[PDB]
Amino acid sequence: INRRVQASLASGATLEEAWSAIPEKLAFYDYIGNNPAKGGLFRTGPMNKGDGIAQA
Amino acid sequence: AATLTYDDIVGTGLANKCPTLDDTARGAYPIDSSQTYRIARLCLQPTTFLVKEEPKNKRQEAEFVPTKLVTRETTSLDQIQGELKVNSDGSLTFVEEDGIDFQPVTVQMAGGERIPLLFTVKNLVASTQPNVTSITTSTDFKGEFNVPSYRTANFLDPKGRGLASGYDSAIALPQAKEEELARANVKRFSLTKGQISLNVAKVDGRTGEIAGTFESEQLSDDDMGAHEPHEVKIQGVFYASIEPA
Amino acid sequence: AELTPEVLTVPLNSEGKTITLTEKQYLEGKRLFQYACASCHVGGITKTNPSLDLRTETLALATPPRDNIEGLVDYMKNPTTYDGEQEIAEVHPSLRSADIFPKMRNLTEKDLVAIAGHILVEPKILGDKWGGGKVYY
Amino acid sequence: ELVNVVDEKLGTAYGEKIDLNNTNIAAFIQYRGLYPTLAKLIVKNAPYESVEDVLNIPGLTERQKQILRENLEHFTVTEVETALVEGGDRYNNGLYK
Amino acid sequence: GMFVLPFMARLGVTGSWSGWSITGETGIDPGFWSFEGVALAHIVLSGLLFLAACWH
Ligand code: CLA
Ligand code: HEC
Ligand SMILES: CC1=C(/C=C/C(C)=C/C=C/C(C)=C/C=C/C=C(C)/C=C/C=C(C)/C=C/C2=C(C)CCCC2(C)C)C(C)(C)CCC1
Ligand SMILES: CCCCCCCCCCCCO[C@@H]1O[C@H](CO)[C@@H](O[C@H]2O[C@H](CO)[C@@H](O)[C@H](O)[C@H]2O)[C@H](O)[C@H]1O
Ligand SMILES: CCCCCCCS[C@@H]1O[C@H](CO)[C@@H](O)[C@H](O)[C@H]1O
Ligand SMILES: CCCCCCCS[C@@H]1O[C@H](CO)[C@@H](O)[C@H](O)[C@H]1O
Ligand SMILES: CCCCCCCS[C@@H]1O[C@H](CO)[C@@H](O)[C@H](O)[C@H]1O
Ligand SMILES: [Ca+2]
Ligand SMILES: [Cl-]
Repeated sequence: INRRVQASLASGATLEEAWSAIPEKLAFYDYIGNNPAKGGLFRTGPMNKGDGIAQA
Repeated sequence: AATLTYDDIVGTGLANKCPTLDDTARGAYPIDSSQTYRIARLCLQPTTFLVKEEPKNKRQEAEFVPTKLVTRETTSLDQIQGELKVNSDGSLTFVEEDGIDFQPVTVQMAGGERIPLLFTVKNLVASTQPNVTSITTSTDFKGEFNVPSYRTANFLDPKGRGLASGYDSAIALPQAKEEELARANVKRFSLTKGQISLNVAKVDGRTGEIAGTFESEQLSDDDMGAHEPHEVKIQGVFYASIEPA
Repeated sequence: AELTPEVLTVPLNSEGKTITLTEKQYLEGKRLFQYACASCHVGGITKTNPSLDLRTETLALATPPRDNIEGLVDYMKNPTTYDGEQEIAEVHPSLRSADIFPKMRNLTEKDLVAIAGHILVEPKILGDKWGGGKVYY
Repeated sequence: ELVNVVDEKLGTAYGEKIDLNNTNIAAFIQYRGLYPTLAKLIVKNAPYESVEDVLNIPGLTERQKQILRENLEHFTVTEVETALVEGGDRYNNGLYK
Repeated sequence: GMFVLPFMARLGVTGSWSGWSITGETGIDPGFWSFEGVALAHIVLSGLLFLAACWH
C-alpha cells in the first residue's frame, strides 16, 4: 500500500488522490481482523460474527 | 461508670455505639454569646436504614422500606469536631471541620438487591432555631452536607475501567460498537447534597454534653455513573460534647 | 563497558570541582550504602517516602543542593527536608542521630564520601533504573 | 454528553503546569524550594482565583513569598475538579513509584 | 407463568427467606416454611423415598 501511495505522490497525485487509488480489497488485507492467528477455540462461526460484516 | 478501656471494649460491638446520657439529663446548657464554642466530639450511630422503593407508577406514594445491614458494626460516624458559632439572631451553627465523617454501608432490600451508600455528614453546616440562650431538650439542628461518589477516582471496575486510572474502553470486545457501552466506559464522579435533623433529647448542663435522635436523607451509590442512585433515609442516635473554644 | 575513571569522576561541590573516586572507594560506598541505607533506598528509591528519590536531577533541585559529594556528606551529618527548611535527624539516619540510628556510629568522613560517591556513580551506570522503582527492574 | 473529566482536564493548563487548585502535592517536588513546607500551605489554602493569589496565604515568610514569585511561571489555576480533590487525593493519589 | 407458586400460596405459604411476600410486604420473616423451605422439604422427601424404594 505504501509503495503504491508513494508512486502516486511522485507522479503528482495529491494525498487524497494517492490514498483514494488504493483498492479497498488491498486495504482490507492490512487489517488484523483478517489475520488467522487472532481467533479462539470456542469462538465459533464466520469471521463476520466477531467484528461484523465489513461494509467499506 | 467504670471508665472503659480498649480491652474492655474490643470485640463487644460497643466501639460502634455513641456515648449515651442517662434520664437525669433534662437540663439546659447556657450559651454566652461573647464566648466562642466548639463541638469537641460529635458521634452519629445509625439504627435503621430505609431505602425509597422505585415504583412503576409514577405518580404514586413511593415509600421508604426497611433493609438488612450486611456490613456489620462498621456504620457509625465519630470523632467529629468543629466550630459552634453563635449567630446575631441567637441561633447556633455547627460547622464540621474534621473527623471520621463517613462510612461505606451496604444494606440489602427484600429480594436481595444490595444498596451501597456513603453514609456521611461531610462538610455539615447545621443550625438551631433563633434565640437559643441555652441548649435544652427543645433544641434541634437542621442542616446539609456533601455526599461525594461512593468510590473515588482511582477505583477500577472488574474490567479495569476507571476515571483517574484504568482502561477507557471494553478491551475484551475489541470491535464492539462503543456507543452502547459509553455509560459503562466513561466513569463519572457524583457530588450531591444530603439533609439532616438532629433532635436533642438529653442535655447535661454542667458538662455540655447532649444526645438525641437524628434523621438524615441522602443518595446511595451510583457506581460511578453506571446507574441511578436510590434515596436513603438514615435514622439513629447522636452524642455531642460542647466546649467553650 | 568498564567502570572507568571518567565514570567515577563526580562533582565534589557546587562550584565545578570534581573528585575521581577509586574503584575501592566505589565498592566500599556500595557496601556501606547496602549496610546503612538500602533497607529504605534500595535501587535509588525511598520506601518510606516514594515521592523523593536519589536521582542526580532530584538531588540537584534539593536545598541546599545535594548533587555533589559535599552536599551528600552534609546530608548524612545533618539531614533536612527537600526545601532545607526542617532538620530531620530525629527520623533519618545521620551522624547527628547515630545515638538512635546505631549503624551510623563510627562512620568516618571517608565512609561518608564513599557512600556519597556511590549515590552519584550509580545512575551513571544504571540510568533510569536508579530511582526508577519496579517499572525499570 | 458523557465525558471523563480527568482526561478533559489534561487539555487545559492542568496538563501543562502545577494547578494550584487540583494537582497532587508531589508535583511541587519538580522545582526548588516548594516541598514540603510551601506545598502544604498551597494545598491547604486552595482554591485560588489566580496564580498570584498564592502570595496572599496567611503567615508566609518574606522568603517564602520570593520563592513563590520565582515559581509563578510554573503554576496555573483551573476550576476545582471534585474527582481530583476528594478522597484526600491531593495529599495521596495512590501513585508511588 | 407460575404454576406451583399459587398452590403454595393457597394454603398459607406467602413469604420468601429473602424477605418479600406475595402480598407485597417487606421485612417479613416467614420462618422455615417459606417457598424455599417447602421446596427443600420436597427434595429431602424425594431422597428419603428413593432410599426406601431401594430397600423395598
Ligand atoms: C476438518 C474438519 C472441519 C473444519 C476445519 C471445519 C471448519 C469450519 N466449519 Mg465446518 N463442519 C465439519 C468439519 C469441519 N469444519 C463437519 C464434520 C460438520 C458436520 C457437523 C461441519 C459443519 C459445520 C456447520 C453447521 C458450520 C460449520 C462452520 C465452519 C467454520 C467455523 C468452525 C467453528 O466454529 O469450529 C468450532 C470448533 C470447535 C468449538 C472445536 C470443537 C472441539 C471438540 C468439541 C473437542 C472434543 C474433545 C473430546 C470430546 C475429548 C475426548 C477425550 C477422551 C479421548 C479421553 C469453519 C470454516 C460454520 C460456518 O461458519 O459455516 C458457514 C457453521 O455454521 N461447519
Ligand atoms: C528509612 C528509615 C531510611 C533510611 C534507612 C535512610 N533514609 Fe534517606 N531518606 C528517607 C526518607 C523518608 C527520605 C525523605 C526525607 C524527607 O522528608 O525529605 C530520605 C531522604 C534522603 C535523601 C534526600 C534525597 C533527595 O532527593 O533530596 C538522601 C540523600 C538520603 N536520604 C540519603 C540516605 C543515605 C545515604 C542513607 C544511609 C546512610 C539513608 N538515606 C538512610 C528514609 C531513609
Ligand atoms: C412428622 C412431621 C412431618 C412429616 C414427616 C414425614 C413426611 C416423614 C417422612 C419420612 C420418610 C419418608 C422416611 C424414609 C426413610 C427411609 C429410610 C430410612 C431408608 C433406608 C434405606 C436403606 C437402609 C437402603 C439400603 C440399601 C441401599 C441404599 C442400596 C441397596 C442395598 C440396600 C437395600 C442395603 C412434617 C415435616 C410435615 C411436619 C413436622 C412433623
Ligand atoms: C474565595 C477563594 C477563591 C475562589 C477560587 C475558585 C475559582 C477557580 C479558579 C478560576 C480559574 C479560571 O478558570 C480556568 O481558566 C483556565 C484558563 O483559561 C482554563 O484552562 C485552560 O487552560 C489551557 C491554557 O494552556 C487551555 O488550552 C484550555 O483550553 C483551557 O481550558 C480552565 O479550564 C478554567 O477552569
Ligand atoms: C433449598 C433452597 C436453597 C436456596 C435458597 C436461595 C436463597 S432464597 C432466594 O434469594 C434470592 C436473593 O435474595 C431472592 O431473589 C429469591 O427471591 C429467593 O428465592
Ligand atoms: C433443614 C434444616 C432446617 C433448618 C431449620 C431452621 C428453623 S427456623 C424456624 O422455623 C420455625 C418453624 O415455622 C419458625 O416458627 C421460626 O420463626 C424459625 O426461626
Ligand atoms: C440445607 C441447609 C440450608 C437451610 C437454610 C435454612 C434457612 S432458615 C431461615 O432463614 C431465614 C433468613 O434468611 C429466616 O427468615 C427464616 O426465619 C429461617 O427459618
Ligand atoms: Ca427534643
Ligand atoms: Cl519523578
